[PDB]
Amino acid sequence: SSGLVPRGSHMKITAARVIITCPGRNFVTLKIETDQGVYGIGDATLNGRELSVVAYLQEHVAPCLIGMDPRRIEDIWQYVYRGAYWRRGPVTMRAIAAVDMALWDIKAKMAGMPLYQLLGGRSRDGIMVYGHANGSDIAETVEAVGHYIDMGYKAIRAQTGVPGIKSLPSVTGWDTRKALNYVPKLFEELRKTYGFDHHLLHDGHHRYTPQEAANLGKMLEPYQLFWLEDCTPAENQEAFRLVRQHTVTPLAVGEIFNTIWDAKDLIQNQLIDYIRATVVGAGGLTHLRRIADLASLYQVRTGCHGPTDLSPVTMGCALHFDTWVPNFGIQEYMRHTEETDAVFPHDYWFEKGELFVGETPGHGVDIDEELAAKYPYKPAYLPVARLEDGTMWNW
Amino acid sequence: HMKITAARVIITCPGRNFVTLKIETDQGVYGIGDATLNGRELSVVAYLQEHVAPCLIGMDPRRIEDIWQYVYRGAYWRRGPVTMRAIAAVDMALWDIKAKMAGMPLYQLLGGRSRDGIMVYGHANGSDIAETVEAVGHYIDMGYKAIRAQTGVPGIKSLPSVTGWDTRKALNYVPKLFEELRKTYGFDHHLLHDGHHRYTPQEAANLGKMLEPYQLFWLEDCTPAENQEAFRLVRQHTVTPLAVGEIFNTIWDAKDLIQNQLIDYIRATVVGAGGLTHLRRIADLASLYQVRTGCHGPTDLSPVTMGCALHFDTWVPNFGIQEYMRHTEETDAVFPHDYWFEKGELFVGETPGHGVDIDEELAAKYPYKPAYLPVARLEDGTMWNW
Ligand SMILES: O=C(O)[C@@H](O)[C@@H](O)[C@H](O)[C@H](O)CO
Ligand SMILES: O=C(O)[C@@H](O)[C@@H](O)[C@H](O)[C@H](O)CO
Ligand SMILES: [Mg+2]
Ligand SMILES: [Mg+2]
Ligand SMILES: [Mg+2]
Repeated sequence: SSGLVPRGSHMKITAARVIITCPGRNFVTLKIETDQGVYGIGDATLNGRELSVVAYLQEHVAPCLIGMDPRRIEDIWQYVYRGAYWRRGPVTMRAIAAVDMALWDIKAKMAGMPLYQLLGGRSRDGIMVYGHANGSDIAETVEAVGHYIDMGYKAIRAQTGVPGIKSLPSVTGWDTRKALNYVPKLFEELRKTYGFDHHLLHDGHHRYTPQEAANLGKMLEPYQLFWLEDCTPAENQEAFRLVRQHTVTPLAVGEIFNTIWDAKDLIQNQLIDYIRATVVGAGGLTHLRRIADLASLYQVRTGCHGPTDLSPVTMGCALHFDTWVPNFGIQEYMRHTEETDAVFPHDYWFEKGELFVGETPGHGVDIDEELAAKYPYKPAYLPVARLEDGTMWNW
Repeated sequence: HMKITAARVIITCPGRNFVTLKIETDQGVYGIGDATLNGRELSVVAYLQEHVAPCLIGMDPRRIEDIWQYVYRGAYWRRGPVTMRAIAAVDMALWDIKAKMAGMPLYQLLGGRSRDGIMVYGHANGSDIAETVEAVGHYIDMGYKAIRAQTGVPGIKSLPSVTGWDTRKALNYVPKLFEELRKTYGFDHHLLHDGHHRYTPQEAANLGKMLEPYQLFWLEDCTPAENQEAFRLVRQHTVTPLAVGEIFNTIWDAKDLIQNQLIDYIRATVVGAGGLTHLRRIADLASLYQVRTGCHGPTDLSPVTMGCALHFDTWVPNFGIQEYMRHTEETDAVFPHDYWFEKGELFVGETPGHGVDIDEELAAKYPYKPAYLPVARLEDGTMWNW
């Protein structure tokens, strides 16, 4: 135990500080300190819009937290969620997520337990991950998939450039017919080359209409994909209906979701197989648990998004979540830079296509503030996409 | 072509906080847009100043739609209070430039005028029924056609203030307010009530039925609506008209409430829901089901929003009502505008643009001052919906 407060005594948040660092890329971290001595940290990173969350926390949320009882995780979650008045949203839920992660960090430290024990204990040993096999064309993407296979990955996401298709935001091009003609040939070549033992994933990256996604999903059926992800924009939760009606290719969505309200109909109408919402994107452990539980009712599984723009603090929480959650499906894993790992020392590790969470009380991650200050913030944007005629599209 | 040369964020507190975006061009003409998000103001300041504004530099400001789609889709993480306030500010400023370049007041570009004056409602508040009745009388005396009546409830009570709430106490008391209002003033005046997210769907249904004899103009925000099915039970059980949406920020928050015919008035605003570009889409969807606009309009939407809202209200075919809370004199001076109030109606002027501007020199004399919205808890301490 990090130290329990005496029975009948109070505990207060004394500080809620935002720390910004760029050890390879931008990360925002909230550190909640207490009068007991124990502290907790949470990820607040919102890629390409980082400083909006910094201000949300520093100027608005943090001053409200001071003096509050950090043990009251649920109450504080409801306070910042309901109390915002303007509810939901990428910036809002990142701030909430940062607070929630930091508070669960504190509770696990005080309990003298790794976080997964507080959530209900372990349901599995290792956490299956997928890696990112990218190529400019099919031949190259095929070779990249082989590399991940050699490395012992059980699951691989395969993405290829399409011939004829191409810090401020980089502008990229897109054409759907070109992709529809080419993408199924990638998966054909992959199965010809490697057979059917490995899980193969594809990210449609919001590019298709529902009918087009249905078309693509059908064309991919002979290749038995693990999932086709983010096939069509999903602000309208009815957008997956035609896709689900027409294909048995499994469907995943939700890396950009921030509350259960973004996913409730996709889940209850059985339009998806994997929910991709994350601890940082969707309001911390407190809220992600709700999302996972609703999904479980329909046998929908978790497939947490996990690019490098979710810091190791997020990964730590994600792995504790993954270790416990009964309807675990898979965990995305893109490796952070060495500098990032140094700034955020953590008790999780990778081995032969699986991540494993450690037994350190808390979520097992910390932040080296002295080292973090050596890497100053540097603006960086996500790309945008335009159609061939110049139409603004979904990158 | 024509280019954006700057997109600057201006912050001022002439009575309360306002955030404004000013888009300047290499053709001299500029436009302004409201970015104010009450109680979280500085988050939008950063969203704009640190992220969106640098992307705008060099873009063609004539391309309103393209820029909207750029900031909307390009964000990658879509929708949200902060996100859409930033988008709205850009959109208002670009429509301002377009109308200035056209030599026309903004309502002309939207489709021209559909009406003369804009019916408003004001806020008659009281600590109890007697006081609230007196206040409605005052608004009636001032020539208001429509009045929102809110009473404190006996037994129910900068950092956020913590207020109390008890549903049973309110269900027992609120209908009596409207009984007394109709007994005292008759049925000529439109009477409105804001449930302010306090009730479950069944409780809202119960309240709605109890309010039926009093013929309300609307019962607003009766139950939290993140779940768009939340209004189903209410609509099934009462003919009291329903309004919702001041806190919505995209059409995705309202599409089912509209298409399933669960509401009569959509309350989304120019600043809340992504500018003229997006609010037009919301109003048009609403029109298919005879749902009307009821734009939210408290003091925390700046005169820039009010200018845009009034241009919108002057054109939009399915207009219902416009909320109006008066800004301070200081605010009117900081934001020179061509709209005015007379005998229960607002009127937009004919100045090219949305008709609002900002005096930056004067704005600098009122520094930002942190202020929070209240929170509500139940009698047992449960965090609730203020
Ligand atoms: O599934 C994925 O990994 C991608 O969709 C993400 O890498 C996404 O593009 C980034 O997280 C955006 O910050
Ligand atoms: O309908 C209304 O006027 C109220 O709901 C608003 O005054 C609301 O409380 C504020 O706009 C919050 O900023
Ligand atoms: Mg993805
Ligand atoms: Mg209201
Ligand atoms: Mg009936």
